[PDB]
Amino acid sequence: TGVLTESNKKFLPFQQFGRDIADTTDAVRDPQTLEILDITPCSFGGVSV
Amino acid sequence: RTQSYTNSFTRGVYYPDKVFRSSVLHSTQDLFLPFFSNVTWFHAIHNPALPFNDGVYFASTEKSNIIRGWIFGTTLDSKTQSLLIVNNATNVVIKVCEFQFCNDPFLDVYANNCTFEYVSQPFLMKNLREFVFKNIDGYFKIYSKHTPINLERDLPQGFSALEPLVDLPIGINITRFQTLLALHAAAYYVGYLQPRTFLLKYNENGTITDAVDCALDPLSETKC
Ligand SMILES: *[C@@H]1O[C@H](CO)[C@@H](O)[C@H](O)[C@H]1NC(C)=O
Ligand SMILES: *[C@@H]1O[C@H](CO)[C@@H](O)[C@H](O)[C@H]1NC(C)=O
Repeated sequence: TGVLTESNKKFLPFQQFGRDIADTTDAVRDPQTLEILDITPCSFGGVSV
Repeated sequence: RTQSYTNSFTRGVYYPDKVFRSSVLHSTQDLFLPFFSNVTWFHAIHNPALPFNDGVYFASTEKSNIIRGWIFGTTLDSKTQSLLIVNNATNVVIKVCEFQFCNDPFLDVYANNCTFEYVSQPFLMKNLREFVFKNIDGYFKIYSKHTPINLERDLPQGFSALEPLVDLPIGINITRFQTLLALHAAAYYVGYLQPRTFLLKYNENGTITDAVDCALDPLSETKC
């Protein structure tokens, strides 16, 4: 789950994903058309009363 | 052929995965070329074949369009397993040739089984130009991979990248290794890869800029 946006990262033509330190995907390439789109989970945080 | 000797000079670092990383000091464990290793400087004017011992790092500094392809195989004679790659400039075909086709192998210019007819694009691609190859067998799929370079010396000072090129999923028990010349003087380098742990340095681009061989000297072990 997450939001998607356009990417300024220049993927090499043989690359598909982009990985993070905790083995989660940072950016992915769309399989239909060749464009690079980012991966970022939706807004969350703690709630204090 | 003349068997000279040259050190590898921190050349042959390659991309181990199809994953974009940026500004991460990632440490991999793949079959790399060890730093400062005795590669060979075969001067081909004369001819038995070379071993394929867990991957062959191939380099050649020719510009006159001489180097063509290789005969990655096992026994290359007849009637045996004989699944030998007939790797060429553009026809990367896996024909069982039995005996040696194209007469004795020099690429003159001027039945059993009929399977695995793989055909692909032009495999390779103004004073000097050096071709760098890192053919590994690996797990079933043979990986063949090429990078360009600008300046040409006897494996000069510098770092390069890989840019993987093909991923042919065919080839069984390759132990012996050949090389095609162009005859109507080659001077190609051969290095042998070993399983070692590397520490690759990326940047803002997707580009391996530096690498550290984690078992060369104790300083590199401290760095890793
Ligand atoms: C590579 O092998 C040759 C074979 O004798 C040897 O002379 C040379 O010193 C070796 N290179 C090394 C150990 O770096
Ligand atoms: C990353 O690649 C772009 C595209 O050529 C280049 O302009 C930029 O300078 C590179 N970043 C470096 C070398 O730090």
